[PDB]
Amino acid sequence: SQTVLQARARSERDVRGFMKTGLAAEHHRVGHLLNEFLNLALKLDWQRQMIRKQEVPLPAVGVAVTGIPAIERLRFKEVDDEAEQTLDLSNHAADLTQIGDDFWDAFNGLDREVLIQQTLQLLAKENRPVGLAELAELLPPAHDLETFAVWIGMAREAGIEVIDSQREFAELSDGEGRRWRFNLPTTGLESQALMDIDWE
Amino acid sequence: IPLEEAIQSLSSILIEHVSQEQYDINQDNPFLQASRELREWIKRRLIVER
Amino acid sequence: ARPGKTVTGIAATLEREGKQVRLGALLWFDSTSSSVTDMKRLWLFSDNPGQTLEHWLNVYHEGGTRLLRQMEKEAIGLWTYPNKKQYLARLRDFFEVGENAFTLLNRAAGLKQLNSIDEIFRELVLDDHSAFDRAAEVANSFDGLTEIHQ
Amino acid sequence: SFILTRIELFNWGGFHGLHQAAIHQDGTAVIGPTGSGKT
Amino acid sequence: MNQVSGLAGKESFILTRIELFNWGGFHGLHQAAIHQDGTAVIGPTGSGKTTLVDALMTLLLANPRYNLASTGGHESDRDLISYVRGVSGPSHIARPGKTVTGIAATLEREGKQVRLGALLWFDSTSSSVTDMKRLWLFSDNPGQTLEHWLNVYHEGGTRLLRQMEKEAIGLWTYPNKKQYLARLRDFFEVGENAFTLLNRAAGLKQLNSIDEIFRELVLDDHSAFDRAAEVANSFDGLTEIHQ
Amino acid sequence: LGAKALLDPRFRLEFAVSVMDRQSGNVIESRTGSQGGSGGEKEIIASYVLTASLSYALSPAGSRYPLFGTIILDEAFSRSSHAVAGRIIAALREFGLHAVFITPNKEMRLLRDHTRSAIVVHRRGQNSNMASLSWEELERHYQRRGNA
Amino acid sequence: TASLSYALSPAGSRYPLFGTIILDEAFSRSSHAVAGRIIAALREFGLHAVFITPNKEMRLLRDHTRSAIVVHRRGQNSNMASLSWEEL
Ligand SMILES: Nc1ncnc2c1ncn2[C@@H]1O[C@H](COP(=O)(O)OP(=O)(O)O)[C@@H](O)[C@H]1O
Ligand SMILES: Nc1ncnc2c1ncn2[C@@H]1O[C@H](COP(=O)(O)OP(=O)(O)O)[C@@H](O)[C@H]1O
Repeated sequence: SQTVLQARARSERDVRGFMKTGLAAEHHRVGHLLNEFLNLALKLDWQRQMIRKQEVPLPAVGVAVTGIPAIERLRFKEVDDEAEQTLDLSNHAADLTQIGDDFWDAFNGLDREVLIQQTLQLLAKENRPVGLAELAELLPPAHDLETFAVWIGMAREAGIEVIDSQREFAELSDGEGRRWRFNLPTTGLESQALMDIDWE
Repeated sequence: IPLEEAIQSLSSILIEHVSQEQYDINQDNPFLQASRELREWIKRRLIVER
Repeated sequence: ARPGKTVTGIAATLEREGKQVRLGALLWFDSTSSSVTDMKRLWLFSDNPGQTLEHWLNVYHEGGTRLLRQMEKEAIGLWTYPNKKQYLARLRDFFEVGENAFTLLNRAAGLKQLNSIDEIFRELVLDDHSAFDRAAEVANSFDGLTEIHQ
Repeated sequence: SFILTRIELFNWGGFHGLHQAAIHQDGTAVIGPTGSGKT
Repeated sequence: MNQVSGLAGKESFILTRIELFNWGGFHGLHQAAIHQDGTAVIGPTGSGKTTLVDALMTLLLANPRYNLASTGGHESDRDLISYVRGVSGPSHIARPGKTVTGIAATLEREGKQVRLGALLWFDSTSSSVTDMKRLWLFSDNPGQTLEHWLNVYHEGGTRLLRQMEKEAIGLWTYPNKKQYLARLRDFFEVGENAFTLLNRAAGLKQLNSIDEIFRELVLDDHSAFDRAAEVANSFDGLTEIHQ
Repeated sequence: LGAKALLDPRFRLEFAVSVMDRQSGNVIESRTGSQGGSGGEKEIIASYVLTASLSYALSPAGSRYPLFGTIILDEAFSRSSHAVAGRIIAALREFGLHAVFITPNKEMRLLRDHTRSAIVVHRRGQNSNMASLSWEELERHYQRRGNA
Repeated sequence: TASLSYALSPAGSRYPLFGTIILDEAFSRSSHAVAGRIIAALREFGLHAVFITPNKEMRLLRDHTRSAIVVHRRGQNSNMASLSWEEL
């Protein structure tokens, strides 16, 4: 139904166009002439090709002279553009070693599934609460702080009790031997509360 | 149908009917054939496009 | 890197159960002019595995566009679209999905703004068929009719 | 369903000459330093 | 590297401590100690780290950009009332009735401790900003703590806390936030624009061009649209008279 | 806002998302009105709904399986934790989508956990070179670097 | 970082009177080396820094920091824990 409304609005367009014709004198003369001409136009057989492209006696105004054919305006193709570009289809392969050490270190990130498996196995065999320092001594971490975080993470995930005010320490050497001393919250990792929880 | 999509689908359909040798088969360019047929069917007022 | 005369290439490829599909393109400049319209394009679509961007670039350097479309006509399982709309129509036909599919894919590809859910829908999920221009046209017609009445 | 495993790419972006990707249909990632050509 | 951090403490007050009580998901009492050399905060996503960050910015600015990290310049979903209500995303409200939420931070410059504070409480079940009751505390006294302020509030209303401030040396309190903010700015000899920039940094995120960096992140606009509006209205009066 | 509410269809509606019990109509979740502002849950929710919608659009009518299986994604994983990222990958695979994950050299471990291949890219000034590898070849090259 | 350090320094002070700077989602959209350069720039400006991360870039933070705060949530409740390390 919208399509019909478009036609109705379109027709109202031309109604509005014809409403405003309080022309001045000269405008009025030309309006009479144009309406007469357009009425005369309807009766021509527009669909035919030859009717449309027939000439009319309208005078030439706005005439422009152009294209004065001076031979001296001639210029010619110049072939300095022939600079060639090689088609370098060769394989621009990579160089793995150049990659920064940080890339490999991230490629060495802590694996949570293997860590979970190992911690659960160790705590199952130890069948008692095991603090973070005790776990570090029992299991030398690779990414020391990553394993600390993940261990406190399992502890909180299992609801295992933690007291932060009372402290305890564990020392560990890093990948380049430099030794460190940690300050850690006192707690005991209990295996049974841990195996009962799913991990991903 | 958007006209480009329509003509592509038509050129696909006509290719199926190249097996129907009993009527015109486009030997070299099915896309041209589909475009021509859309033009023709617009000419016969079968399909009006806006 | 390539301010002057150059040739550029792209060719993705996908397969389903051992059948190839290859989306291609070529973009070269005959001079330093870098306006958008100066870019001479030639899209390519082919499932024939032998077709590769390397082969297309080799054919380009050997000849040019005049040779490229000749290559498509002489070749099989290959197509060339000197304009993009036709190329994308073909591609949508092959994958039998509307343009909205690809557009939403691209919108999602870089979704980092990633704001509240209501904005996810209105912005990315749903195609757009707003009605501002049509209301403007309705108002225009009503104003014209009021002009007649006055 | 079709699965994308290739990008033959030439004189595009910061990739001079020819390059090639082999994405894997089994699940893949692509990785490089900030400002390396991922996007 | 981190040795320059101590030099910063000599040059400046560096903040390393937190005391919390019923802020957001952090129910009951919680606290944090922080290393002078720098620190990190971690945990599974959607666990409360940005909640803690917002806890910090609530004490420092009249209005922060809550969870500005998530939005990237867009309006925050949260606010003071939701955090003190323990909203969790729609039971979803941990503190529906008359409740309390305390937050504080501690600093040090040349061994001299300074602690900021904020005691919040709903005396009603409605969650309007008017129902949002508050008291703000600025401390040069190390012995004043969020636990002490919480205890004093448990003893009685704000009058016990203000009386405690009068009894206590090196302590100031303000049931009006802007007075507390003015006190803090006067202590640090810098305008609130620095804290607004700090909050912008708290959720610093994407942008589109170098120009945008300056325009948004760096500068404060003070565009004159109000001036243009009043100019237009006065000129409209002038046009009336001229007509 | 009013103009869009009037003349734009979708703004006439508020979109809401919920989490449903597989076995029953039971529901406890709602992302609408108050987003909750979760820094990780909103990301997973948005990525999940976007993946589902994108799959539906990608699948020719009738078929539940997308015809163009490939999708592109980004540091939404970086905003996501390990577990929620794994949920994202599982959901993406389950909707029939093969995917490509881009990241600027981080969160390697879960990618290795739930993806088979990788591609590396270089920056050597104003140039970039890239090679395709399997995780195991990259691991062996890491071992070679670790030895020396 | 430059603007914040300059603003936080009272008139004529080459160093701030408030050196703490917070960074939620510290480096969610950056590489390891870029984040290292960011921390180096912070060192140039002499600012105490706080970084937040959902378990990314632990290598960098471990190399560049000396303490951590643990965040965990069981249901609607969340709790924290304190951790630290030093070089011997
Ligand atoms: N407008 C540009 N700005 C910066 N680099 C650009 C630009 N255009 C092309 N480059 C080139 O292409 C690469 C685009 O940056 P890219 O590394 O892909 O982003 P991202 O770090 O998100 O992956 C750049 O490494 C650079 O070589
Ligand atoms: N004040 C709050 N308002 C709304 N939702 C909250 C609020 N506090 C906690 N939540 C919920 O509890 C979790 C808080 O974690 P949060 O730190 O805000 O996310 P992230 O760690 O990604 O920044 C979220 O999963 C959120 O859903």
